[PDB]
Amino acid sequence: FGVVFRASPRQSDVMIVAGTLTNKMAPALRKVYDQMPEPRYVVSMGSCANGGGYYHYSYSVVRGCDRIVPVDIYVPGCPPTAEALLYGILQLQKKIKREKRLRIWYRR
Amino acid sequence: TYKYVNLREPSMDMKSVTDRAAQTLLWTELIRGLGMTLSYLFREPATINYPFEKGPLSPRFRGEHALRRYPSGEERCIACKLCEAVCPAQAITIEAEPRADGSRRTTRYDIDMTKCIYCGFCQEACPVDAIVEGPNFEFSTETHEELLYNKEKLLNNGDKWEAEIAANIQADYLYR
Amino acid sequence: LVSNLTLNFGPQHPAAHGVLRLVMELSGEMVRKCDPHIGLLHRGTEKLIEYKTYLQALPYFDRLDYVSMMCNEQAYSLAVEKLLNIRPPPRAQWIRVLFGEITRLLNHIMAVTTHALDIGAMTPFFWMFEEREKMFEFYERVSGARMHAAYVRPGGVHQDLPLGLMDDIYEFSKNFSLRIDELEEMLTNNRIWRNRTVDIGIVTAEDALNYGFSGVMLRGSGIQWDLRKTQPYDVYDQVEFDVPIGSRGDCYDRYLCRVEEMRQSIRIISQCLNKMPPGEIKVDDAKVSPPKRAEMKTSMESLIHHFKLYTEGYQVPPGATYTAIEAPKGEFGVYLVSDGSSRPYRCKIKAPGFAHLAGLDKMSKGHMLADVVAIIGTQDIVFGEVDR
Amino acid sequence: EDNKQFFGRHRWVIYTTEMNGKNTFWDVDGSMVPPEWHRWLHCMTDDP
Amino acid sequence: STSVKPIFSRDMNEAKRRVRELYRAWYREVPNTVHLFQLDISVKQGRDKVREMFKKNAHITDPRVVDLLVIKGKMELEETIKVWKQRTHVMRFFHETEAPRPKDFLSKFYVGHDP
Amino acid sequence: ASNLIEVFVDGQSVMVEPGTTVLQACEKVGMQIPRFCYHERLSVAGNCRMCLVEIEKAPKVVAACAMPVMKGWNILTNSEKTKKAREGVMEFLLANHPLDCPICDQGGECDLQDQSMMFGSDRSRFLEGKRAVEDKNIGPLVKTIMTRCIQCTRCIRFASEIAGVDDLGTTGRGNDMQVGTYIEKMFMSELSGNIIDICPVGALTSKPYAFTARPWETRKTESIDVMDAVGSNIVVSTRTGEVMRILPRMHEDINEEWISDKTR
Amino acid sequence: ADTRPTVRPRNDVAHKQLSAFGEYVAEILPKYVQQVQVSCFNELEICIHPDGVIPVLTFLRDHSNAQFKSLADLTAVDIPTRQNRFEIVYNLLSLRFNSRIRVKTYTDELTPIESSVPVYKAANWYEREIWDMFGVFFANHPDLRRILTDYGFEGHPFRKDFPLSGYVELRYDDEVKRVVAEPVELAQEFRKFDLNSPWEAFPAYRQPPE
Amino acid sequence: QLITVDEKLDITTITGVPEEHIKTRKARIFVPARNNMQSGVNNTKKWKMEFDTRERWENPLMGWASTADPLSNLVLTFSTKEDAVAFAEKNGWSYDVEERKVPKPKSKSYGANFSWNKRTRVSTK
Amino acid sequence: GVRTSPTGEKVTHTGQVYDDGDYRKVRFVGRQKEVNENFAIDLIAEQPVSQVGSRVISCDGGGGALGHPRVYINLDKETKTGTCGYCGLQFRQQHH
Amino acid sequence: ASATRFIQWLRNWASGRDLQAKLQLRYQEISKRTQPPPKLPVGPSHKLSNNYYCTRDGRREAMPPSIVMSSQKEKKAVSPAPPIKRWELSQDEPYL
Amino acid sequence: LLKKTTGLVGLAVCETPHERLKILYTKILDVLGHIPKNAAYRKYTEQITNEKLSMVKAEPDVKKLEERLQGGQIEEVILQAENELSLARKMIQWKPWEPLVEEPPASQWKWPI
Ligand SMILES: CCCCCCCCCCCCCCCCCC(=O)OC[C@H](COP(=O)(O)OCCN)OC(=O)CCCCCCCCCCCCCCCCC
Ligand code: SF4
Ligand code: SF4
Ligand code: SF4
Ligand code: SF4
Ligand code: SF4
Ligand code: FES
Ligand SMILES: [K+]
Ligand SMILES: [Zn+2]
Repeated sequence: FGVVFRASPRQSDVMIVAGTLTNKMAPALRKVYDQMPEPRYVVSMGSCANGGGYYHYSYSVVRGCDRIVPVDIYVPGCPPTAEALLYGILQLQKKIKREKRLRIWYRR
Repeated sequence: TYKYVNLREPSMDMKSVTDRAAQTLLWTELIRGLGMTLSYLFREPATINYPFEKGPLSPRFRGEHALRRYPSGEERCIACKLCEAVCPAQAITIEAEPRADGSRRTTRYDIDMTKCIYCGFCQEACPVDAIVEGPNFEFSTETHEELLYNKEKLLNNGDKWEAEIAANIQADYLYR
Repeated sequence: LVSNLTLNFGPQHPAAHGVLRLVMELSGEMVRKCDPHIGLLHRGTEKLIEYKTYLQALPYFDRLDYVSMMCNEQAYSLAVEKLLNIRPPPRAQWIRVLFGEITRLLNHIMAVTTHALDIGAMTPFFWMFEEREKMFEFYERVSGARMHAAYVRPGGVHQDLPLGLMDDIYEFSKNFSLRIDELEEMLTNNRIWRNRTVDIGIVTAEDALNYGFSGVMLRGSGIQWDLRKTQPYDVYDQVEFDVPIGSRGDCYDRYLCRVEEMRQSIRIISQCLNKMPPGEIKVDDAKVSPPKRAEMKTSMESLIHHFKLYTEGYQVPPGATYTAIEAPKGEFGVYLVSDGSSRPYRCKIKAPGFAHLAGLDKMSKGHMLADVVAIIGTQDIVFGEVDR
Repeated sequence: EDNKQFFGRHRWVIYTTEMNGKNTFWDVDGSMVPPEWHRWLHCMTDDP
Repeated sequence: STSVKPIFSRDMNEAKRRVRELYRAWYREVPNTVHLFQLDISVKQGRDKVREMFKKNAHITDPRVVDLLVIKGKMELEETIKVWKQRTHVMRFFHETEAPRPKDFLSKFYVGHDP
Repeated sequence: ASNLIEVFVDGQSVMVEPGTTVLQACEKVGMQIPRFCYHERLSVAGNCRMCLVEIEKAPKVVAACAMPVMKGWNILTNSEKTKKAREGVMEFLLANHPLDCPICDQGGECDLQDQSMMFGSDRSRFLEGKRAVEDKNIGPLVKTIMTRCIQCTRCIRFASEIAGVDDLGTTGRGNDMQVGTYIEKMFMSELSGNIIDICPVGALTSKPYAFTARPWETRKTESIDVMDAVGSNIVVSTRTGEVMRILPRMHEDINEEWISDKTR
Repeated sequence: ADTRPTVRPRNDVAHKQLSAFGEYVAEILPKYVQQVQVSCFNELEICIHPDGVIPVLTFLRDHSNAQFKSLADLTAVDIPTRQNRFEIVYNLLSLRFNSRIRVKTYTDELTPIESSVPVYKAANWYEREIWDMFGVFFANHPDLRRILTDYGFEGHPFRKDFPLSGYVELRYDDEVKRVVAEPVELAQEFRKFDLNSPWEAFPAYRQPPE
Repeated sequence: QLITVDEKLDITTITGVPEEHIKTRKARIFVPARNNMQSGVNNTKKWKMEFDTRERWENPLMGWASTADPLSNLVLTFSTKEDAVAFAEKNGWSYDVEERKVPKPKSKSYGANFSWNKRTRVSTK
Repeated sequence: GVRTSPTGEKVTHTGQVYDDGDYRKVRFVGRQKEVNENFAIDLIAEQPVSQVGSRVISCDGGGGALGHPRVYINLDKETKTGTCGYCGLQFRQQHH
Repeated sequence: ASATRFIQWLRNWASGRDLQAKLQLRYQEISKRTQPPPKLPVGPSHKLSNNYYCTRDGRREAMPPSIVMSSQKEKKAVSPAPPIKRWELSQDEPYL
Repeated sequence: LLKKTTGLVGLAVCETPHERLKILYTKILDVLGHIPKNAAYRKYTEQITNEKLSMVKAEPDVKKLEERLQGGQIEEVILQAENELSLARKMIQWKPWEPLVEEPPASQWKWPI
């Protein structure tokens, strides 16, 4: 589809937060996010990243990455099937296809 | 029992040594690895053309939770709160009252889908095959709130996938 | 200490084992001290389980070593059965042993392929991960979940194999031995592979035992030890296989113990597709394993049990036990206390990686930086089990 | 469908160029397969 | 009885040496932290907090307990000096975001059922 | 005093006043023989025969709830002769009991349920059909699904001796025996609500509380009653920050374990 | 081994053996050993006074008949009711004799335990976990500090009187451009079930009354 | 070898509990009352320590029951009243104690159901 | 069985609908309030009462192992009918 | 399983094996996705007589540990068990 | 006849196992003198150590001697032998034979609570 397997943080367009997010690991998540050159889209994959999943009530868990970054797509499942995630990506591409960046600019 | 995976003592006869010498100075082994890859270049790749094709599943597959109905139309859930008592992630919230006709039925039934772990214990526990995991696995949303299903969102899945949920159970309930 | 580097895996390369923040000290290029920081994936598993019934707690064990799913479930199940003083039926024990070796194939495929990925050898990853897929389908068709099954359970398994499964499992096993040869043809004799592994990460037999190493981190050092052949649990006293043994105790041997083991599983799977007996698949004691639906929907004595066993759970006699299994990574094991009620009082987990990682500093002394890459991989570390 | 193709690619679909009053000439997605066919296209069963 | 195994010290007199040394350790270090973590507070305030932290445990008199506080204090000090903490962790003694919770009875009676 | 006597529970001596029952003899050593008909505050009836226990060196198991002890008995409370008695008895109770646990209010706090697990067998051989009784209507509080009854004669005894209104009774014989008033009557009494507690099975259940909650999801906050100056002790049971029901709290010096309807 | 498939077949051979090897140790090291018992499913326990942490483990590592080279595991178990709340546990595997044995001790919040790193190097990280998660202090530990918990995290989570959800929760506050820790408030409170049954289950373990 | 310490034991400064949850909370020590809907007394054995209730409020979105009290679900078990208290003091929680209320013995006599001249004579079975 | 409140919001079978003054209903602005319109309490009244010739009749929702647990219903009371606990279907003893 | 005659020889020559025998892709040897209904067996305790639970109750058998030596209350030296017997090489393939 | 390698990495092949064992076994026996006879450690250590010592003398060939000791390769037995000496040394200062140092509180090991 065009989704290369591995891209460095500075060359990336979409972050995929696949897995749990413990408090200790939260600060580095944001630090990486802020370094993403725009436009930047965040995809939350799995139950532990949408809402803290199985470990929702644990003391050392962040209850969803949306507490730490603005998410664009939520892929549910523990874990989502590889095909379920692929649908999530193909969902984003349509979302990027409905933007009106120029039109909005043209009418300011 | 056991066996030594690396205990060889290469023979030091001239032919043997010349082989090792012939290997180093001419990259024979490295070539042999290139042969293997060159074969994969001429095999049909294992790629399925999704979405026009779908990776095979099985009738036991666990997907989006859904609420079923009897053939008549009545609801199957009777607010027995067993699914709520075993859901390991405590993602099921039930609140029931006697219905206007005296029946026992729920009023609140939310399955937070961000705490569910798709374990499948809910349907294993329901004594009336009410809450079942449909086979749908493509319902990723664009906001968090859309994943906080409430009873109205669960039935509609029931009234939307029953044409397949019913078929699967028929296929697999015998193993249960 | 010419200069200290806080090497962090924030930009996690395609490892799928977690992120490790490593604190090091390079005296130029050598490593004079390597310090791992691990807590990044500590979710509190060992404390949540305090609040869960013995059944509700099982899925947590698919989420410690998330490449050895059913193997973990077997360890937890064996511990509980031992506490409950009950014996599963033979057909289940064969299914569990059948899958316990299928998972070992899944795990070793992950270890070798990624370990070869971190060193740039990328192609073998794809070939072998196409075998994992077909191996997931078997996971898929018996439980319904591609990865996390919860299939194995205290008192046996959940459901029986669907008709026609073993025909496929046999078909899969028939072709697999060629796949490995397609792999060894790449890495086994390749000079570059040997350079990155030969005489790297050498561990002496005497030090390994003291440092708590288990599994292939022992057999690489020539020690003859494998819990299956020495303290068998389910049926492993009924299958012919040879335990690979290392000679020089370096990375390359531990790469050959794993590849060799992946063959020895095809030798066990072959046997389990022949000795599988007819019968039921859960202990015929409806106070521990829930009854069949048809009997739940017809008989009162059964209906009650389906009720209590899914709301209160099944009590367990008070007592403590340490149970370990030859999990693919090492000696996975759980020390699990029980106070008599339906909720465990404590569940310590002996993740094999946790011991190995401590030994990382020892093995990286007097090694170049790029060897720390190889050393971590050869230990086969997944940080789900390490931090828990 | 085509039964000479390896298990996984034998059965495929070509989504309609319009559904529920929306142009899907290009914008198809995997949630456009009604449940009845949904079971056959995923090899969950054999009888269409 | 009253006999109990010691940890490090054996009487309040021994302990305070460690405590006093600990203050010496922190006091010399607050300035660098402020520059190191690019913090945005005055070196005066940082040293004020340390005095506040040391002051909240004045009434402690058991020598064993005082040993622990130092051991944790030393550990916490090690993290900062070695920069294992991060600019987020250091600023967590200040509560830059939590609202000022009133202490007077009357205001509490207005907000909520807090006892 | 010298009136005490020595009796043995599984070989262990214990001193008990004369006239004490076996069941009460086993209480003093922490054993608790099962029980359906017996309530320590209700006159002995001894019909459920679920308390049958074996006394060593005797052919016939005695019913603990009624049989007094004798000098120097050895009460085998765990012998295979006692166990088989309980599984047999517990088998009959579930012979015609209905499959109502998933919708039965009592479900989750049911003595027939728990005692079935800890004493009874675990699979059924009853291949016939089941009894099925019509449901009475004895007030706007006590819902009654009498199919679930097990003829334990608690409601009957409690009403006669405690409440003082004897409108309850048994009418018929054999498997068709039934519990009720035999007419269209409301068992209305200031203490009526209690019979919900004593009825060990989910036959009598609170109508207002029906279908609202399960016993395992409620937090029990011991409290006091203020409806009247009797100062009854109660256990407010909340759920998600809302009061769901009220239950008596034992206090021997105030209210034993009953509370009036207004309180309840 | 009896034709009762739904029951675990005992092993009397290994029960007698471990009883023998238990009495054996109780006589060699009577200075510390307080109690030795064997579980009916063939496991051996050596309860000791905390002082004998080094002598007892050193003996089991070197003696000709012990040879317990490998420390399988090392953890703790809190028990509030006991005065000495914590309870350290050592599980040792003897590759020579193909056997296991468990050694248990006790302590409290303040009193420290003698670090057993010198005997087994494996016990280095484990002893930080115990310190990290429970708060027990190990004297002479080469390097002791929190391992699992977060930097600046306060409290010992696996204690019994530490609430499940903890005390603080991180989040990102745009005003201060950093993650910030705030008092924990939950959208849905954890639902504590009362899953026990009011009926004695196992007569064997019945405790004497008052 | 051993030092002599006489003070009153306390660890509140080495547990990490915010002061707001030390001087304000009111731990409660008691033996749970038997659930009156059943007859088994196997839950009034041990001593339980639990803290006072606090505010729970409907969630604006899903109507769930929210809360900001970390100790709401906390419950500790003890074997004796003294051990329960000794845990409260050293943790610095103000506590209340409730005495165990064991049932008083009673005279059960089947024959009393049939008395020639007493009111114990039952009327139905 | 579908009705619209004066607010302009269809009422769910549970009988919950935001009143006119409430603010939460803003959440539906720009979107739609999901509601299932197969009101069960209606589809169960449509089904006719089955006539049987015995005091005690048993229902299991049809399908046997795919229905609710088997129960027995006593039909003596002619002043009303007999209704299944789980599925709600009604029974009456004929012409008695 | 469609590669022309020529290509099949090629990738066989390169890889050296005979790939056309064992194909990494599944074509027809897969099972049928619609299998006939099964009839699973029951366990050994499914009987109607001489099946009393107390005789086959696993949980009640366990006992508290036997206190070998408690502090409150010529002989030979014994190892925990006989030394583990040396393993024997594999006659199937003693060396890789 | 001497092995090319013991097998366990970090274990060099010894040349004089019998002399090396006899010296070590002799030394082990020496240390036990300074341990009171009553101590169970001495009698048990002596009993086994004598059994091993005799087997050293009788068997003249390296190989079968291992099958008598059963301590795996011959080098390991030496390495095991060194430990027993080092263990025997330390026991002197620890004095295990002394009575129980202290008794635990009443309910220390009671379980379940
Ligand atoms: C009578 C007159 C006679 C005159 C002539 C007599 C001499 C002729 C016979 C000798 C010819 C020698 C050819 C010299 C090429 C270099 C070969 C060589 O020696 O490389 C050795 C090198 C490292 O040596 P090593 O394997 O580690 O052995 C241990 C040594 N201590 O190992 C390596 O080479 C590493 C290889 C790195 C590259 C591998 C990746 C690419 C391999 C695939 C490409 C294969 C070549 C393709 C050719 C393309 C042509 C356009
Ligand atoms: S449980 Fe599921 S969501 Fe959570 S980390 Fe594992 S795969 Fe991801
Ligand atoms: S699949 Fe499991 S976790 Fe998810 S809602 Fe059902 S029971 Fe709960
Ligand atoms: S979904 Fe099933 S288990 Fe859950 S409350 Fe409804 S009937 Fe009971
Ligand atoms: S009374 Fe007890 S056994 Fe009968 S239906 Fe209700 S819960 Fe089940
Ligand atoms: S209705 Fe209840 S109290 Fe009355 S006899 Fe039946 S079971 Fe006993
Ligand atoms: S309790 Fe004795 S017969 Fe009822
Ligand atoms: K009742
Ligand atoms: Zn019905």
